[PDB]
Amino acid sequence: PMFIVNTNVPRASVPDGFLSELTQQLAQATGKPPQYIAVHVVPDQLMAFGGSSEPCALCSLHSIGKIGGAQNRSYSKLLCGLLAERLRISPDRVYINYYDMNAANVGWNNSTFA
Amino acid sequence: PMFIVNTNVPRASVPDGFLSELTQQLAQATGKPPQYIAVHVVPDQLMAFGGSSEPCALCSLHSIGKIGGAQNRSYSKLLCGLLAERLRISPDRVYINYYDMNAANVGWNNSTFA
Amino acid sequence: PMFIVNTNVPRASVPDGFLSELTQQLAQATGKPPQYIAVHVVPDQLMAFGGSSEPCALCSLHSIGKIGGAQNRSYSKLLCGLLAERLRISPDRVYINYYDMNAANVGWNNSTFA
Ligand SMILES: *C(=S)NCc1cccnc1
Ligand SMILES: *C(=S)NCc1cccnc1
Ligand SMILES: *C(=S)NCc1cccnc1
Repeated sequence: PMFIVNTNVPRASVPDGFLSELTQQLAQATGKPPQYIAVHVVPDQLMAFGGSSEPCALCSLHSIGKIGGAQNRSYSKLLCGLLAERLRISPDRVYINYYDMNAANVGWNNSTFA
Repeated sequence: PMFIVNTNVPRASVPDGFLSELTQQLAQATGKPPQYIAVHVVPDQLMAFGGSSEPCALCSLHSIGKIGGAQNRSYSKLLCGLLAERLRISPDRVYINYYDMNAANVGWNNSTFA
Repeated sequence: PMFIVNTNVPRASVPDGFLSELTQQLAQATGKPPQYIAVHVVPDQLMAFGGSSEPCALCSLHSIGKIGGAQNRSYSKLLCGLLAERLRISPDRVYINYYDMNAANVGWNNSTFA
């Protein structure tokens, strides 16, 4: 699993523990060891959401499996909660695109997971 | 709909009003209300297109529906036209990836759109 | 084909010529002309892999075809090798997401491909 957040929140507003918190929470949510989880936060972005430049986030969650209708609804609550508390983003200004990756289409360690 | 532009054009070259213009032009193109539209512009990027560092862009349009053969041609004309007029990027140094997202795979406000 | 690498290594760690090399090597690997190859390198990112901040990368390769089981293994070996030799990123701290794009879903030069 790989989680990416793109936001107009300033860099100084991103807590130093946020990547570790996300790692850990996503391990619990997906049932995967934290070692497998990658997280990426991109602050200071030129963005608008609904025509407004109030705090917002455009995010992606990729996983080989563990993606689906009910799971994604659950992830949205987890992730909106974390973004709300730690980045002070309203949950209605967050989009999360979910990608169920085929193992043959994820490279790692000189090969793929297939 | 969510539109992202990644470009090597410098930040000072992005006009005031660009994000608003994109929002408005996308609302017209897609028929979706501007409240649901997100736009994200990322200048000053280390990029090459065709081995050259002349102005270029790599973009993405995600939408739940409103993606398809003729629609995407229309969008490419619109969006390359904006990049050319506003950012002075040649249309032949732009790629736009189009993604027709399943509503179950788009999270927003503590749920998905399914 | 379009290749994007996001990394926590610093910009000064990216060697002169890296985007050229990537262009060249990807042309060789995909068989596509270099003119159509786009590369994008994003250093100095706020990242974690497995909860560690040691050098890592999150990458994407998009191509209209030339994506598949064996191909992707080959590309992973290539690209992990480059990131290791050039950017001193361990291969086991790189993920590469591969995307086989439908030509109708790729915009370029005011239109889309087929
Ligand atoms: C998230 S995409 N993790 C990739 C992965 C999956 C299974 C085992 N190891 C890494
Ligand atoms: C762009 S991805 N807008 C989101 C959306 C689209 C259609 C219906 N509801 C939300
Ligand atoms: C990479 S996505 N290159 C795009 C492309 C592919 C084939 C022919 N022309 C452009």
